[PDB]
Amino acid sequence: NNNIIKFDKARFTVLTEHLIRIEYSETGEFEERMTQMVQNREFSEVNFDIIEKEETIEIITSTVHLYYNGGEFTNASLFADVKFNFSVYSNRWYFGEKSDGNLKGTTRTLDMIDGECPLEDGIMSKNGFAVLADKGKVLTEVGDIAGNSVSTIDLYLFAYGRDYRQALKDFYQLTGNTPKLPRFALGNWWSRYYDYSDKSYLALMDKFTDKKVPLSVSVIDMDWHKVSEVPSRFGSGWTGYSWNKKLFPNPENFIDELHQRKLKVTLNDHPADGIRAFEDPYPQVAQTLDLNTELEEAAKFDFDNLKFRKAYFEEVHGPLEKEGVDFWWIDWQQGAISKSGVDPLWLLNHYQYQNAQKKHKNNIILSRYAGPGSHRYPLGFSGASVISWASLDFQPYFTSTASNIGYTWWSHDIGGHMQGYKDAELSLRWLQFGVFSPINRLHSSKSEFTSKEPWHFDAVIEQSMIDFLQLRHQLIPYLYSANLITASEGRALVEPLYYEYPMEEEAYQHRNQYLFGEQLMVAPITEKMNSLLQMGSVEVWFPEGTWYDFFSGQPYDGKVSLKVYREITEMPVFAKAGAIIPLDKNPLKKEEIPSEIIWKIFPGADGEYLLLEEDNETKAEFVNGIFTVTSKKESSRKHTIIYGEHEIVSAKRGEFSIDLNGKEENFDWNFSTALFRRLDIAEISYEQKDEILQQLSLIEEHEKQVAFIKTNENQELQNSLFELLYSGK
Amino acid sequence: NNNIIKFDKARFTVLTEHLIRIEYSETGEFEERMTQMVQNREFSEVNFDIIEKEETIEIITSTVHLYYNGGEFTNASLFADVKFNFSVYSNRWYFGEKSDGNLKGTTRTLDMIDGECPLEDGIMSKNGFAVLADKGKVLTEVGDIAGNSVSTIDLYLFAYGRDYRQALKDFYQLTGNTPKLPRFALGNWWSRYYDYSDKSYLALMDKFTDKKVPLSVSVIDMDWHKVSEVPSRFGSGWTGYSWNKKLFPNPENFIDELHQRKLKVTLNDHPADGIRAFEDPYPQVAQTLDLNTELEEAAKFDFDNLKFRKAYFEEVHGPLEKEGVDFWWIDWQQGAISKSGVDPLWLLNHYQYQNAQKKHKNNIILSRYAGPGSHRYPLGFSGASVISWASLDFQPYFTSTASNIGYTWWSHDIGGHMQGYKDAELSLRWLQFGVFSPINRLHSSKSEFTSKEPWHFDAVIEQSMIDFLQLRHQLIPYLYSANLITASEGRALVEPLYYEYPMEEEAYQHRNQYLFGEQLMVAPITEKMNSLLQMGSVEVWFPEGTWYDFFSGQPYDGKVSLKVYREITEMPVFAKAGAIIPLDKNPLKKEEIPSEIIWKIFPGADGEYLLLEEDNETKAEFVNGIFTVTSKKESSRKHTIIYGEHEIVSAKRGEFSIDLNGKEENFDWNFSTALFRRLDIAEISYEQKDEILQQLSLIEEHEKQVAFIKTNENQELQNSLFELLYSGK
Ligand SMILES: *[C@]1(O[C@@H]2[C@@H](O)[C@@H](O)O[C@H](CO)[C@H]2O)O[C@H](CO)[C@@H](O)[C@H](O[C@H]2O[C@H](CO)[C@@H](O)[C@H](O)[C@H]2O)[C@H]1O
Ligand SMILES: *[C@]1(O[C@@H]2[C@@H](O)[C@@H](O)O[C@H](CO)[C@H]2O)O[C@H](CO)[C@@H](O)[C@H](O[C@H]2O[C@H](CO)[C@@H](O)[C@H](O)[C@H]2O)[C@H]1O
Repeated sequence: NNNIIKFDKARFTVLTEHLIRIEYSETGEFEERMTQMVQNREFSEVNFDIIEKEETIEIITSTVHLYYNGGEFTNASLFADVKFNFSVYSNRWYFGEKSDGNLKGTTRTLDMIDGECPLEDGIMSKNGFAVLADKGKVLTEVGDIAGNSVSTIDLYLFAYGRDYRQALKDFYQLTGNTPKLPRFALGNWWSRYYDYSDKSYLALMDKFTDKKVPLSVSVIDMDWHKVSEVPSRFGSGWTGYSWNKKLFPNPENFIDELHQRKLKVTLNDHPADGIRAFEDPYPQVAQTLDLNTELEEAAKFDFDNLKFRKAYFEEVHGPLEKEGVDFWWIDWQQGAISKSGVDPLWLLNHYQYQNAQKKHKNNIILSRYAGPGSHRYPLGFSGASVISWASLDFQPYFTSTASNIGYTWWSHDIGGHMQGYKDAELSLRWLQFGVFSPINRLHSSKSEFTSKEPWHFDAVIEQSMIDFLQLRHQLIPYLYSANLITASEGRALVEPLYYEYPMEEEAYQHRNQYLFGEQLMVAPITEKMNSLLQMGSVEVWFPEGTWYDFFSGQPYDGKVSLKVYREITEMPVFAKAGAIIPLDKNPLKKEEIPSEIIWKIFPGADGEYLLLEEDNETKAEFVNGIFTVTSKKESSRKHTIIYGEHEIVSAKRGEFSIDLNGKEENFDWNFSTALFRRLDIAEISYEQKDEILQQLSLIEEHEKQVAFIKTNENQELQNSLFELLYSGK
Repeated sequence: NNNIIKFDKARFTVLTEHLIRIEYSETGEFEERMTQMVQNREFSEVNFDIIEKEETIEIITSTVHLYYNGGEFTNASLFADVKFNFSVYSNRWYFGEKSDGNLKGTTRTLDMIDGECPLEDGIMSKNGFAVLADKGKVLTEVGDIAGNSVSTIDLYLFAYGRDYRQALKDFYQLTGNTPKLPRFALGNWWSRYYDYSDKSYLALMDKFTDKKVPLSVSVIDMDWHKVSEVPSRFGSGWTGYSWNKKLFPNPENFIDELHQRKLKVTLNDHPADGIRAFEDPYPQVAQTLDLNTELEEAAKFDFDNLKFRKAYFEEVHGPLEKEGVDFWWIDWQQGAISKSGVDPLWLLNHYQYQNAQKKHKNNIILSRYAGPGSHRYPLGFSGASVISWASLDFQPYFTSTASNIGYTWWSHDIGGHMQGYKDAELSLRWLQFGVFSPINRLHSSKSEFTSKEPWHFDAVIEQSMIDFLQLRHQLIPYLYSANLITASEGRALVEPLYYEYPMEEEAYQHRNQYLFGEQLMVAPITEKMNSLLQMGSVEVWFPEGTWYDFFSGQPYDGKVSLKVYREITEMPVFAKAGAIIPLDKNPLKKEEIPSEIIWKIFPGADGEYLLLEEDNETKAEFVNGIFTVTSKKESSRKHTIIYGEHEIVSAKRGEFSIDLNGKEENFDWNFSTALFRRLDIAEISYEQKDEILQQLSLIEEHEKQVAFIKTNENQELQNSLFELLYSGK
């Protein structure tokens, strides 16, 4: 109440020094209930100043002057000056107007998108302020829609400057934290829009095992249910709740077989045509909803309706869950229309996520983005992207930017969904990105030609895809720990560079570069390789410090912007001196938590990593060359230590300390080996290869080696050779 | 009343199983009067089902579920599911929203359009439903504007699936059938924006006769009236009702001369500046309308005003009609503004078409499209197209698509109106299309360089244009019979392929291909010829069956999509085995109905043709090789029979039967002659011509002749040779 100020028909709540709620009420009553967006307005007390006159009020915090001159809210009556100098004259908010600087957020879907699409604003701005309008309905205490707010205007002014992480934390305090994901969500998912039988689906799952590809999730797409068998008088077979008995004669037994293989099972649900008279559950639903069965009255989709929702969860989903379905893929594409004015997609995500908690702890959905606050209902499902280099090139930027509206669990169709064109290299680059994305779900539309099975491709592509898919399971400990940090501390797994480096202009100029947890920096390659080099490339910004390629140990002295080149089988991922990354030593081994962890240490600085698990916390410390591992609880877990290049300790039990000061710090990576490899794969003249190898071996002074490559007629070859020289300086 | 259901403030009329009127009234009174669009709501009783509850109503027909949940009509309150599966999730109509699938209709005009323009929706959809909003004013019983409907929302839900012909028939039952055209409308029209005198206009008409070009209509454009002679204080000379006496010293005598030549006469009327004080009829109009003549008060155009309309028809048009003007070219381009909110173009077409019936039976106008229902006022006048290949390439698609809103008598300026560029081949291809279009009106803007006279061009173009212009008059019996079928059965002369072949995807992929009556399929060439081939081309979809080129007898086995090549003098027109096409044997002969008919029979199947005339019906039957001609009434008419290639019977009177089983079925058309001609005109190397002729003569097996042409370095030459091989298979 000390942090609440009324003036004329407005109410101002100073939630933090940098977050002010702004309300208008014609009725003099202001809204206390939660909304679709807002779950909590309880914040600790803060200091601020007021200048209140007859006709005007000014609220003053450490970061903003908010002015209200009375009357209806207009661009003239309600406005704010930030106490920052990030811009020369973009430091003022005017009610109902847009200002420059917004770093954007996300959008509902990538359905039908070939490359870039427009995004909605987020809460982050380079100029230090953003306004988030609450246009949603009020909730009841139990979380049903209650109707219109009595605050007919309800806004949140964010004035955090470039303290982006704190803005996001306080956003999560206002809108509710992201829930914890279950560990199974972080493994590889198999999905394909393909009319598998029980037999061919299990045969494929057993082929994954034979091929050494680990999976956590078995998606079954819409051909699980009747499609062509639906009489046309009912409409299409898009919506379905009845097994196709030719393909799945015993569904519970088939799901039992996936459960024996330690897979979680989800089915595609297209809800929009509801429960029509041909469906297996229709007799029960018709009885519950008092439908006219002799006129074959449909139970039309109506998620505003309590009785419909109950029948949907209990009598439609319920029997399928009893057969063993673990969680729901809500695949909604039929618009934003409802009686209530609430988006049916929001109603589905809110009510289905809540219903999923009844049968499994920390359960998920898979569904499209439903607006600010819908991060409460993971996972995000971006949908039917066009298969193209342009779509891949948009996706890292899309994924990191989404953290700016707190939606940090986007699952993209890895390799793209539909249409587009075949290029095995595009498929491989997309999988590299997916492995370093929130969720790694392989999926494809209905084409005989778009399977994401590694063995679809040639032996080189296949082996690389298998390697990356195994790496995803090696990363599950790191991902799961980051997941618990999202849930408990409001930190995104994927951060734009500018979260960590807000004052570095280069942190705003590398759209596809991101931080992946706290220990890794990713620069995916999203452009087709230069055939003369047989290598793809990306311009990488290296912050201040010593950086190592995560895979090769190639070093880079920051701060620098440097074009980096990789073969199609290799991905630019970097770790700082002192980085500690845990890996599952046994990624193929079915076990709910790893029996063995590899501690991968990057020499040259102190470091620390906290491994959060379901029932433990394990701290790895690297201080003055001493590596120490301690846990809250004891276990039989065996620890492996890799210090730079070399395995130091193999499968050691319990807590321990070891001195690595007397151990080889340097990786093997060396200029001459790397130079020989780049020249050898290049589709260039042998006389050019001979001369470059000879001259770069003979010329001793680094500045003269660089002068020699500066004369090369191949401009991209110059850049590739320059990367090696820079790493070898 | 059994087919009428009221619920809340709505009224639902089930007109057919597939056509439901949807009304809202705030006052509880619903509209029974006709509207600008709707002339008849009397339909035979149909069966349907209702589910009526406290708060909701569902109407169920064989093809649609219409739902209304009460309150104001919104996208949430009023919606419909079709009982079809043409799409996966585009089977629902939402009030006020657009869905995918609409096959489009037409637009007001092609004025100033170079190629394509956007079209309005029609009543046809690939997904099986369309909504046609009635936003017009109510009429009185006699057909004057009465003001606003009491049904403040008035919609027609069409749910015909892909039964397009039935949708159009029922549209014509709702909006009124197209009236019969007079036979004279179906012949060639001469028009040119050029300042002819009486003498030079008659000299040109006599030159047409000398050149063996038949004409039905003599258009006189705006230089008939005063133009430069109008004092500038009155504004421009665009509007005029006073003969230029230098050019037309005795108008009645000049119109008498056109009447002696068996021409119908129309004048251009630009109505928008009304009757100003310099006009010949102004003294009479001023007296009737009580104008201030000493202040030279204009009788401004006001078609909302009963007295203005009367003075316009009786005192302005009346004297010109007494001089012999047969019908009015209404040339309105001055906007959609009126006191009433009724488009002045609609007021002109409605009232002028009605007034034209006073002096001639089945009279016409010539005017732009005035919205749904304005098919009641033929003919359509598309206006000032840009002269270009792009404009020609749009026009067949434009013409057939218009049938989807029932506007089936579009008259285009043949050869294009204005601007654009000279290409004698474009002029010739445009005339080919015009001859197989609803109306063949040659017209051109004010340029010394754009006359459509055949003898404007070189001897090759001239002779081809004369041949096509004579063909149009040969087709008048077929056109006039189709005209009576439009008027009596609601079948368009020009149909998109998908009317006949709604389930064939290829019927939606050949935009410029159409059915022309029931016996002919047209694929106009609308792209400049390939100079290497000296031939133009179009990809033709041949439906199942045996097809013949109408002109050459070249055969084609359906179903196939095949690129076809024609010299600039030849047009792709096709007839099925069993086709019977009547032709006027004496197209140059002035006679109100043909004294001789050629029955052109395509061998290989049974067929039938009904020739409807002013005062007769003649049935031609081809059954098990027996051709029979019978008529309702006897006449002196002499019948000629052409069976494939050969004239069997010459000028035989009365009813008769003849056996053609013992007569040569095969056309002369042959691979070797056609191959020699294509190679001979081609601007390619003689060594290539020599080798193709030699190899295609020597190689006996059809598959190896195709393999030989597959090696040709000229890709289009491959396609041309492949067409011949396919026809010769
Ligand atoms: C894609 O699906 C279409 C189907 O609609 C149908 O036409 O069959 C086609 C194959 O011949 C198939 O390509 O396109 C639609 C329209 O854009 C999408 O809605 C589909 O994506 C969604 O549904 C899929 C099936 O459940 C699912 O795998 C996707 O993840 C969904 O986004 C798309 O596959
Ligand atoms: C064309 O007419 C213009 C005239 O407006 C005037 O400027 O003289 C020009 C020649 O030097 C002439 O080209 O352009 C206008 C504006 O777009 C159209 O309205 C004219 O078309 C209509 O009027 C014509 C004359 O009656 C008629 O032949 C057309 O059929 C009408 O559409 C167009 O000719």
